[PDB]
Amino acid sequence: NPKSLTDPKLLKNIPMWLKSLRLHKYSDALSGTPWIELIYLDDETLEKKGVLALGARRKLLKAFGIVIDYKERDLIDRSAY
RNA sequence: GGAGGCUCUGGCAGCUUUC
Repeated sequence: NPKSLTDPKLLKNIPMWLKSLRLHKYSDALSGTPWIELIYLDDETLEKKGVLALGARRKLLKAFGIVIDYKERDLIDRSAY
């Protein structure tokens, strides 16, 4: 879902970004922190913070991996930051 | 086959009571 996941407006709004994934369940906890630093969180940190669901950690890990890949590629519009 | 329930493994998932 790179069309909406890579969208800078969605990335700028962590809540909407989570709503796009459909895991808003963690949006109440993950929100409040930018995806730029959030992508730097490890699975153990995410587990310690919350989102115990391993599946959610796996999907979120893959999504964050793709986001990190896009961030490394730099194909994201500077509008994101 | 129909229906209800529970675990997250995050879905046309598994287990299970029942007709």
